[PDB]
Amino acid sequence: MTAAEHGLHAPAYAWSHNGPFETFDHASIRRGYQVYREVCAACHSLDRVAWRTLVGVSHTNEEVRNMAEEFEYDDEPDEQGNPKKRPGKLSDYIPGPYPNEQAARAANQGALPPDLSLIVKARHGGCDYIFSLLTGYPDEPPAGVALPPGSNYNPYFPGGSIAMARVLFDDMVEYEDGTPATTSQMAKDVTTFLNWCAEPEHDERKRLGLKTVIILSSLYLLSIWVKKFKWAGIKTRKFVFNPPKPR
Amino acid sequence: GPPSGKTYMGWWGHMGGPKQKGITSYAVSPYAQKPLQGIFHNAVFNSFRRFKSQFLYVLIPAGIYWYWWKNGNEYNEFLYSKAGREELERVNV
Amino acid sequence: KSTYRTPNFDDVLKENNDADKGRSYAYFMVGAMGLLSSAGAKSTVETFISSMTATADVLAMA
Amino acid sequence: EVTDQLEDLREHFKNTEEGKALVHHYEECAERVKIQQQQPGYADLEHKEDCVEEFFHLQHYLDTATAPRLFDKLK
Amino acid sequence: MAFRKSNVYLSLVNSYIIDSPQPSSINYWWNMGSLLGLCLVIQIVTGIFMAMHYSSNIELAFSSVEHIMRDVHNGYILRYLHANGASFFFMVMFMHMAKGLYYGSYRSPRVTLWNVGVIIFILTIATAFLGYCCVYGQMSHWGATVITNLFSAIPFVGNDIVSWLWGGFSVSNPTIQRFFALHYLVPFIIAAMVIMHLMALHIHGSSNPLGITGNLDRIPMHSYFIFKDLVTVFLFMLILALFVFYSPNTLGHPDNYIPGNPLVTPASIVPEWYLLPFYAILRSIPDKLLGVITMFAAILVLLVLPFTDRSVVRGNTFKVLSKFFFFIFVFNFVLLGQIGACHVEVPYVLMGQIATFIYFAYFLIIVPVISTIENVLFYIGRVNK
Amino acid sequence: SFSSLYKTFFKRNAVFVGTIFAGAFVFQTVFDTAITSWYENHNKGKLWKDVKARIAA
Ligand code: HEC
Ligand code: HEM
Ligand code: HEM
Repeated sequence: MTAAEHGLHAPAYAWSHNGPFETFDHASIRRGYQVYREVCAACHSLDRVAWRTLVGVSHTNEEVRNMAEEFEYDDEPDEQGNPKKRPGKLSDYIPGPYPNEQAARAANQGALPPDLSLIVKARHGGCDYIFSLLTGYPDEPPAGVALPPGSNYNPYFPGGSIAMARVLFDDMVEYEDGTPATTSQMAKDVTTFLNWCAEPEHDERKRLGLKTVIILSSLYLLSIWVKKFKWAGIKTRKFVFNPPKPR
Repeated sequence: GPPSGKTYMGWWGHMGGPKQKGITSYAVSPYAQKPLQGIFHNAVFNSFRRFKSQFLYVLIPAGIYWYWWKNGNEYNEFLYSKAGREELERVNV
Repeated sequence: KSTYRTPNFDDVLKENNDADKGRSYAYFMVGAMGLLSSAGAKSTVETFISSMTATADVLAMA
Repeated sequence: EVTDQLEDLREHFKNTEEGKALVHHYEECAERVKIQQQQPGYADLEHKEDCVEEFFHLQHYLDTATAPRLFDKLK
Repeated sequence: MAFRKSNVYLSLVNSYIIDSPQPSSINYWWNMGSLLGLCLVIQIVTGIFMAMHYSSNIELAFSSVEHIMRDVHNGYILRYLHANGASFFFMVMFMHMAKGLYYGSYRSPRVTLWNVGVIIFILTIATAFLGYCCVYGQMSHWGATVITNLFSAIPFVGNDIVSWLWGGFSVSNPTIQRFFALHYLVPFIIAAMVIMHLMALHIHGSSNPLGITGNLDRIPMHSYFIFKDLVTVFLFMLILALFVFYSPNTLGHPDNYIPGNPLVTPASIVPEWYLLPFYAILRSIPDKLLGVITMFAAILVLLVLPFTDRSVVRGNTFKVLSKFFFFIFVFNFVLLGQIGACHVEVPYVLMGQIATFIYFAYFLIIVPVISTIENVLFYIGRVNK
Repeated sequence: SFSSLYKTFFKRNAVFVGTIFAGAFVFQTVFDTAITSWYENHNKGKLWKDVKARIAA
């Protein structure tokens, strides 16, 4: 297919977790949660991330308890059998904005916004794709395209026409640590947060990988030595042939 | 148990090779040897001998197939671009 | 050539042939391999058993 | 007070030596496509030229330039 | 006699792994079999410890896999170990087969060993296809539909065998629960066939890279080849720990993190990377019935190899044209695998057709003609007349 | 005294595998602590306790 149908490839930005000894910037995850809650939570879901997984990664225990209690989940029905509701706890999951898929497609002009809880693993490019898609919206589509109405141009989306309009604008969120919250800074923060939501094992996985790679490299070289020590007597074997006398 | 068919490998004592005579073999204890002996010499000279004998068989077909893949990939990226649309519309239609 | 005349083994023979030195060297190397492989084996059997133990949500409703 | 760093870097690398040439090829295509559009009977041509390829070349150079030096500017 | 010989079970263990007389000449390519044994044990153990948490319904399959990833302790280790260990199992199995048809191991004392190997290969392909179908992503679902709708090309009973495979009318809950029960089951059939592989090997013993008899000096397998296999075991675990811990979703496709949706096609349906050459073989034929017949023929053409090898010396160690055309075959297989991952665009259909023809002409045309030519060159280079 | 080193550590296999296991125990402990402290000092200002001290200061 053509380059427009493929989509433009995202370049290789220098993320703070690129590299085998690195770690998510956890302040970037906290700021990215704020940008998700204030902008992305209107249309996209986070169906796989429990509230308890944020405790000790980006927020404190009470800081997560209050954000969970500001929502309302389905309780077990009362003693007369009527349905009940409940303030959220740490066991519950982060609720989406829509009750079903038809409400989503009705609210967003036929297209359904994907759940973002695995979206940097579900897309070729990963963090570079999410960042470059969010900041890739030009001010005008290139001269020649026929964009369908209700759709927007973004060259990193395959085909070009995406049903998400440009959502990130300068200083639409104020961070609580006083960071200048521009478009690029907010896209960096949400992409770090979505990468944490996809791979919440990332730090421990890289740390354990350091341990196994060190132990297994040492074992490999040490086993090369023990193989050469065992096979010394066969590698240094000498054969002499005196031809036997005819009989 | 029952005896099974004639194979081509026996066991320790009746392997089934020819009769051997007049071959003496000598070998020293590895506890009295140096392992890792000659590794820095074999690493550069023996590896170069092995490479020099066994690389045309590997890198002439690799070169043929890599040039084929590169040329076909270039033709595809040409035909699905703006400059090469006329030949695309005559090569498929 | 006779068979009582054994060939040239001097390029690979070590020149000081103390028994305890070479035996302790070889057993130190195989002991280090046994040590690291024992730690690795303990860690993988604990990885599987701790996989079996309990779960984040089962511990969340605790 | 603070302006977006990515459009800052994109305009800075659009004001370079060959970036002006890429922009110039894009504007050549853009004026060619629009005086194709103002021709009488334009919606019947069965194959209408766009400038997506030239936009891709310009955006690819801007991607390679702005990529390794943006995250130094971001916090 | 010794207790390791005078037992029932220790006699088998002794005869196979302790006092087994190996030819002393065998190089590092003779460790792929013990490597495949290690890989099989890895797959079985990690799969059992993930099946303790997997739920197999169509509405619970994908989310149970993410429950393994996010909620089970060290469950990402288990899932990444199972997936990358399956792919490593296939790379090592391709090396085992390529060694076998380089060094002439298929030949006349060992044809039943080669054929039990081909049966093992077919069973591992089936096992991995079912296990990729159990995760129920987007490539998983649509891979299941195109591979099962292959069988609708049989002109009499095709629709009923595909409706018997599906358990219904397309890939849904009966198909996924079936594929889980079978993806458990076929590995234990593979373990039985591996025991039969070892039994067919043990009667004549292994070959050697010279191709001459190895009956003259031999080495017991314990304390020599145990440690020579330990070297490659630690190397394989090192490279697998690299791919599991630092690069885990590299060999996989990203579209298996989209849940399976029967209404949206993912615009390039490709299987896992090791089934790409057979996928390109299937894709090259402009018919579906001939396509599946040619794919099954492409894997059943390994049986015509002990009858088309027309030469008197075993292996390609001392032949130049056999070496050259062997590596033409290997890079043809790699090009076929890369063609299978591309779209059906204009140079690729011709490249896949020519590479499929080269794949079939290797076994049926190239090996007999080159074998006969090398035979008469070996004769007239050294006899005088 | 290489003879004394051999006679205490490598002569009996009971003592040999005993010190193999003792060394594996202490190696596992201090290897774990060393890798965690290196990993945390390499990732300084990025872990959670640094951000917690920052929002507590
Ligand atoms: C309101 C309606 C919003 C807001 C505020 C955001 N998104 Fe986005 N999104 C939305 C729709 C309707 C779609 C579907 C468009 C389509 O054609 O598929 C999307 C799409 C995405 C994607 C996927 C793009 C792809 O498939 O390649 C990602 C990733 C995505 N949206 C992320 C995202 C982020 C990180 C936001 C942060 C504030 C965000 N969206 C806002 C609808 C809406
Ligand atoms: C012959 C050895 C085996 C092979 C080649 C194999 C292959 C595979 C493959 C390729 C996958 C898909 C991995 C992914 O993409 O996520 C998979 C998944 C799976 N396999 Fe296996 N498998 C083997 C043995 C087993 C066994 C014996 C079991 C059961 C005990 C098992 C259980 C599973 C399960 C539960 C999944 C679910 C999806 C996942 O967790 O990744 N496997 N298998
Ligand atoms: C689960 C997969 C397999 C296992 C465990 C396995 C196991 C083994 C083992 C242990 C050996 C002896 C060591 C060696 O020669 O490398 C061996 C030899 C052999 N295997 Fe396999 N094998 C498997 C798959 C296959 C396949 C797919 C084929 C080919 C179709 C095959 C054909 C052979 C041949 C021909 C030999 C003899 C090679 C020789 O020694 O000359 N095997 N197998």
